[PDB]
Amino acid sequence: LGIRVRQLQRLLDFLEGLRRVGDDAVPERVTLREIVFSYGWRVRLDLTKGVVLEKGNPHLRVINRLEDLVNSQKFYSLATYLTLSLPLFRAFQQLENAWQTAQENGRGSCFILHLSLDKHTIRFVLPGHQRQISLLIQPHEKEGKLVWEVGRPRHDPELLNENCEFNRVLKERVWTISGSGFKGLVTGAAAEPDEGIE
Amino acid sequence: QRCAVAALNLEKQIFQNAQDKASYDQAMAKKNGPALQNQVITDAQRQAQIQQQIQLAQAQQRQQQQLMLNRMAAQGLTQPPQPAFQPMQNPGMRRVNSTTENSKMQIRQLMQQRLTPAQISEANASGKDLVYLYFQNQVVQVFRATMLQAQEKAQQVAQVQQAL
Amino acid sequence: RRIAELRARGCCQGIAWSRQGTIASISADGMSIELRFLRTNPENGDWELTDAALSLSVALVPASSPSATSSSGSGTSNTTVISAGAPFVHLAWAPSVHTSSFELAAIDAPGRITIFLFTQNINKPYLSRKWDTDPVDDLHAVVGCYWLPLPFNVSYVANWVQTDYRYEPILSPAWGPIHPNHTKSALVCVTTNGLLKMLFPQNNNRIEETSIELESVTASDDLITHAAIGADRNTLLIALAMGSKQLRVVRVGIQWWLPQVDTTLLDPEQQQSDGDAPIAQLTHLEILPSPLGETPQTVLPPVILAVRSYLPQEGSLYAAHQEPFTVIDRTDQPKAFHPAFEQLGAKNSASSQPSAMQTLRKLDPVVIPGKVVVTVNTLQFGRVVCFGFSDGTLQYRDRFTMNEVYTEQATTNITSPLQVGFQWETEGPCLQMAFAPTNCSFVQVSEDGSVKWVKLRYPVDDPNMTLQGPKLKAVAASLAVASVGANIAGPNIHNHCDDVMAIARPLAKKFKDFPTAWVREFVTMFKITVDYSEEAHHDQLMRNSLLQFCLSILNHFGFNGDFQPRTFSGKFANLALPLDEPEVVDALASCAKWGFDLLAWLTDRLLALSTDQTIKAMLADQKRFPDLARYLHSKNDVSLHLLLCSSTRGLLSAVCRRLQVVESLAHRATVYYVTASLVKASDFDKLLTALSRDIQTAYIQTFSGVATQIRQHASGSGGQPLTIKKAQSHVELDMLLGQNPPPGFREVLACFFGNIFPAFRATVDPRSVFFADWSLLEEIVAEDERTLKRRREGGGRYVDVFKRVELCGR
Amino acid sequence: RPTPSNRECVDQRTLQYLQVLQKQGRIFVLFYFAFCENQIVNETLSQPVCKDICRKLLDSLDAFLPTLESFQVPELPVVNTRAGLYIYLGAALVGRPMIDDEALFSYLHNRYQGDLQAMAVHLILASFDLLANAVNEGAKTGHLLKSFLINKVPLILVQLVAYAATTMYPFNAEMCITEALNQVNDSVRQDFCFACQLHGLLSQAAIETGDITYQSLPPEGRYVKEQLVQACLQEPDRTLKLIGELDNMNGNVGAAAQAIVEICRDLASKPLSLDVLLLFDKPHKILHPLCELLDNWYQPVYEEFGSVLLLLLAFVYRYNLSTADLGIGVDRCQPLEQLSEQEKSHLGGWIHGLFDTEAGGLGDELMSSCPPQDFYLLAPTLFHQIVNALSAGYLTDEMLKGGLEYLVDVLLLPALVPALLYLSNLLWADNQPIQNAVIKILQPILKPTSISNEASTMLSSVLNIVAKPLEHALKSYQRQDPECQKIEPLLLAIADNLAVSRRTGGADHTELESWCSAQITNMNGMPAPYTHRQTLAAQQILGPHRLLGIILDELKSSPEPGIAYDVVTTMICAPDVRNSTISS
Repeated sequence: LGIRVRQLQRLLDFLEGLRRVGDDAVPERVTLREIVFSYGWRVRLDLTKGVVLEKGNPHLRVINRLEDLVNSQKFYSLATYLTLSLPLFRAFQQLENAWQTAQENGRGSCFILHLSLDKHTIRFVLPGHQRQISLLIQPHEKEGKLVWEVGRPRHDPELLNENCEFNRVLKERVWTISGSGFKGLVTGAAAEPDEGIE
Repeated sequence: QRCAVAALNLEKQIFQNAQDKASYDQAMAKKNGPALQNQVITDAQRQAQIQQQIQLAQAQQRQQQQLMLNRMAAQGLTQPPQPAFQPMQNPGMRRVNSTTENSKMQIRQLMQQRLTPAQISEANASGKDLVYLYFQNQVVQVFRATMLQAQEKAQQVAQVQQAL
Repeated sequence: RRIAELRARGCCQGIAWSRQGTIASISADGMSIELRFLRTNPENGDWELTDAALSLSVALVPASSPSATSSSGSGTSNTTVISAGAPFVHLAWAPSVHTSSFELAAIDAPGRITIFLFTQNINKPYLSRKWDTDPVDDLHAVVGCYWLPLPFNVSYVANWVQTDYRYEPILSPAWGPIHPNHTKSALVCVTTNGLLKMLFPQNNNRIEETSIELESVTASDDLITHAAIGADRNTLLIALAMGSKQLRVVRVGIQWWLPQVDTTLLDPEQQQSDGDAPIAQLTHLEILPSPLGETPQTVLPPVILAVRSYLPQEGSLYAAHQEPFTVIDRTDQPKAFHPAFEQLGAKNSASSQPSAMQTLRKLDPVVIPGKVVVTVNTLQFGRVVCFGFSDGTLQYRDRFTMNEVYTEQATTNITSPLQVGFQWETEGPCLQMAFAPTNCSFVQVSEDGSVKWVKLRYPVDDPNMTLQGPKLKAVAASLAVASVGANIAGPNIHNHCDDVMAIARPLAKKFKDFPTAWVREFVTMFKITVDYSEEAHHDQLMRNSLLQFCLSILNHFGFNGDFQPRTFSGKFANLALPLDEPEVVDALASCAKWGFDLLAWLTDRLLALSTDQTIKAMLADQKRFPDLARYLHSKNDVSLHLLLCSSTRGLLSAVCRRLQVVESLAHRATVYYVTASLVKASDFDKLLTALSRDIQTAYIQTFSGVATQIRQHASGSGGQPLTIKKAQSHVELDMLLGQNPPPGFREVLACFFGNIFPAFRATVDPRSVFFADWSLLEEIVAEDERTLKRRREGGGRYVDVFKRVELCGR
Repeated sequence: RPTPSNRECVDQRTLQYLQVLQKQGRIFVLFYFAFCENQIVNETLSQPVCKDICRKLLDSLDAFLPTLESFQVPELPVVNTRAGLYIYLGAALVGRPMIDDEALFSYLHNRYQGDLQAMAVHLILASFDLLANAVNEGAKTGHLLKSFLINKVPLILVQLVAYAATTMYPFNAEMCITEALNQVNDSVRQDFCFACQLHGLLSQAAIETGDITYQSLPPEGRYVKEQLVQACLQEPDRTLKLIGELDNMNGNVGAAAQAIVEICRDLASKPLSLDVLLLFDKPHKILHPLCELLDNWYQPVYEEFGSVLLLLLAFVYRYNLSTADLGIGVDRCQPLEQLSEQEKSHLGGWIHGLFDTEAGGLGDELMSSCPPQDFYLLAPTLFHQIVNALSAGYLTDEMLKGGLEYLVDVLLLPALVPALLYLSNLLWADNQPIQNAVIKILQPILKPTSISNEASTMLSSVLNIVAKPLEHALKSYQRQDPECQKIEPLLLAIADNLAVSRRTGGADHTELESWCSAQITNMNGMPAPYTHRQTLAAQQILGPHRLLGIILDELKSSPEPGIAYDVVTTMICAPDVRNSTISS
């Protein structure tokens, strides 16, 4: 029952992304694929075996190789999400690497949670129940283009003026475009680092 | 043998993970025949909800990191698991707050459907419910943080096969 | 010429086309009346569009019954009038003032008259007289009709003349008289003899029914001598009718009447007066070489030129001229004929004084006129069309020589075309015409169809006819024609249909600059209060009509004049509102929503500009206009200068602050303790929407509007200070330097001290949030945005005007 | 379900039905001849069926003439009904009688025997006796104008000798009713034959049913020409003494006057005996040799001028003629001037010895020697100055009466025609003093002091020229002042018997107000009703193209084609009286 028609429809529905890729298109043929995108990594899809599967290279997105399966197999084959969400995850990784020297000693710690596929949250914790802070990161309206609006959650009791006093040397509630968010992330990490090493 | 236990202990923890990621949702899809199945929707809801607690108890069985935090105190290793390192990620005090939280969606739904002695486009007090999302997405994650807090302590003793 | 040879001179059948109030109606071959108007072409808007009969025409129904009656216009196209075997023959309009139109139709039948009524220019007429009790005989009242004129609130009527073309042209008024009236703001139609009678129906009483006519026999008949053609007008204080009864005799009856005794008014129109001489010279014999193709017959009714003379001393004599003769051949003998005879009536005394008439002289071109004859300016007759499609050999009233045939500017130019460069364009042979209210265009009916209106056009792209410098005073000409008989309620204009956008200057700063120097707009409202800011002609913002596109990007700095009519209409509606409660409160709430949306948008655009790269430096501040027109960002020239938007919104805030208290005043009466009181259902909605303002509260947008308005005075009264009974007005400076911004320009080289972003702004700053009012819905995207075509997905998404909500059209 | 379908123009439609049904008996401006040619030459293209009717009508309409685009769409027969010559004669004898010789003889839709015209006049008498219009004897040509048969006998005898006119009509004179036109009001059968069909040897032994000639012209040994002119209204036969009487108005113009004053005085009266001359002779044989004597030419000289002028103003005003006689500067250019020209330009009492005796209280008029051509340019101005001088107080009533007693048969009476033709525009005007002055001057004119029976008959012959435009103004003033007239009926009940004139072929009040009628959607021997004063009176009110459309719409649907065509054809090709002018 539609034995070859299954692969026929699969390829006929997946070839749509070949027009919108605009990256290095594909070095692979049917029963597999590859849409490799680097500067100067590739993702090994699957089509046979379950139903489908994805496979990656060891850096920068393995934090979501369990949220991508549903988006790939169920919704559509329109994975234009990586090409516009890469810098954010690069910043995530560089921050989680730069906070290394603190976790050795008893200085502090930083966690990242990814409440959904787009709504992300980051949390700083300090040793003696001094503080427990959590900032939400979320995209917003697309008048010209998408904009990330990072800050304290909306209806969380702000607990005014305990350390937001210090955190207001950066306005504490930013808004950034999809090309220069790393500067804001680093400027927000350095302040908390200087406040924790004291 | 400690190698053979820490291996597949990391597996038990990776496997109990993604349960939170699948439970973040509740998928309340409503949109006589139509009646008598809202209770079955709530049935499947409480179904997917429960059986997380027994797994929590099974994890608290072989929770063996309260005994390693002591050695971790002074200059503990404390290496967080960055999935950029293990590309596999694949095969080879209370949480009744969740039920207490779900319990506030039958009553504030009855109070929304008790508007037939009322207008048509004013029963939309569902400009509320922006508190339950916050409360759940906080309760589940404030204890999801424990998995990341303990998976680090897991390999404090298994640095290089505990022997080299 | 088998149709121009099919023209009737047996009656005064009257034109079938007509126009007033921007409508045009025609009688299509004798069974239906078709309507059409002049639209803006909602797609890529070009004014050139005459609708192709997409409206509800009116049809003569031929069926009948032993007892049936004419129907009225229900929800569908049913507007039927019962016929009796005769087609429509005559259509005429009636003057009106902004409230309700009128239009009557006389049938070539025994002389039955119907009257339609339009209420909101929605081309959907109702009935006012049914003509179901009228005789069937030889009345045939087509031989002439006349609506009485309606008065003016002064002694005379004024029309202007722009002269003195130099640094600026000053303009002086000309004026003529208006003799009769009606003793109301309604009107009255008098249709002349049914070949015998008088028969004028209009006695609109205290009730609203057009009462029965009045009749009075004049020049009874007992043989075959019928009044073939008659015409009437209104000379000093009284009417004046004249007939030509089938022979070479023409008679003049002066029908004096002003009994309307004052309740139920009845009006005996007695006092008809014979005595005006019956000069038998309708055509005199010049017998010499008889057997040649001379001696044509009268074709156009003798139109009475009223006594509009008013020569400087006092009034003068009338002139009842016999319109042309127009032989048409059936040697070669070309058409080549229309002598126009002229006869005036003086009063001389050799003994007991009788009146007398004297033929002046004759003149005859080599074409066939008679399609239409219309008098312009009330002084200079003309526009005699010659049917060769060549509209107009317009000839003066005195001495009848050709006029307006020589271009010149350095002195009095009283008409837009033919003097500054404009010219006509010929379409093709025609049969009937009808001129615009401004006499700047006409619509003709050729052999087959009603060809679109034939308009003037400027010879643009000529090497030495460019519009720059002193040659840009081709605008005072196009202005001095926009004021005609009964035009002081400015907002009704059609001559926008002259678009020269290869120059881009007449867009504004000329055609809006001159009406200021014309009627003294006096738009410096930055001194006292926000109370009397409702002018009838300052509201005439035509810069919106030059929007350059529709559903596409709107011309920036051409919607500064679009944001104002909204915050004018929708924000005086509140003060216009114990009315019908459970249905207007929701509309009030829906308007308050849009108001709060506009406040949010303005307080957003103030940010992201409060921290730009603006540098004063005392040598910059000339960049101000270019740097704003580059970003196409009109959020400062509307909130700072122009001296009256800072008052319109300053009053809108005071109205919203009154609106937000009714909810808190009424909910105490409502909830003070069982099913859908149905008015609290809307009071609840109003209170719910009067708290979703972010932190605006409408109490601080007034302090931040009063602070700057008081700060401006410190400079306005310290910069215009220049060193008994010395006038020393010097308010014209405040007028001029505060009037040139409405047409987008720069500030006044001193309003860059009154720019204290530190003081008067960092205090409204902590009554909002950084990232709370920067991410909203802002459905005002209909005016100000160019990135997306998503709004044209299906049947589009339009915004209402009365309720101000969303709308889909599919 | 009574519902009107046509009104005010349904008379043609309700008339043609009656005529088509009677067809089975024994129960300048232009007109249609030039307005159907237009509809043909411009064929109504995109034509379902309406082109057949139009092209066939243009084909059939060429009976008047002869003195392949649409292929005619058919070959439909033609019938010679009884309603062709009926309409032709009824239209020719409705105004100025215009039945001439060749324009009537060269009317051949028949080709062999003209019996269809010996009862088409009996039918006209029968149709105009009932529906009372007996105002006619001008339609009694049954006796006198039957020279048609005596002229048609030899014109056919030149080649065919088998006509036998004696037995031609006696099978026609058996086909008329014996109740109206009896055999022994109407007594016409006993007098048609045996009184006209023996003067010409066309009936002998006519039991079962002085031939004076054209050479009665020695008017020199006698002057019986005032007995011939009296025996015109007598109809035994031989009213052929009219061509033999119009050869005296030529002899006495090639020679001198003064033997013509009595003839003109006796023809000026009795206006009902002026149509009989035009029945027989052309119009250009009287005017042209009578208008060319005034333009080229003592007490009795004034009389000879006035008595001859009294005839032109009767001919011109009874038939409403124009200046179509001298077109080819003359005294006959006076019909243009009926307006007081001016004063002080070049008049200055040029010839005003008159008004020093004509209205003075001094004496007679003997030495005033001015040419008699002062009728023009000095009647209206003189009377206007008299009215002005009487308005203010300058001429007392005694002088006024002693003056007005100078204008009776003194060769000044025929001068009053232009005088009180212009004086009728000053009574239509509006000012009380002048109106009352005219009323006071009109009293010794209408009702006289009963003097000089000759002058009385001259006045009674003048009055019927101006009686039409003079009572209109009187009625107008009566309407203007309908409270105290007390003078006006005294004059209206006097200038009333002489309101018999204007034979111009036009409708009137009690017929115009009587044939505007309706049409809903739900017979003793006499003929069907018809009157040609209806067609050329609807053609003036309604457009000619509109009436052509009506006729075509009616003919397209009317049953019995071949009979419904003859009526319309002979109704369109009939002689129009209004739009036809005479010539040489």
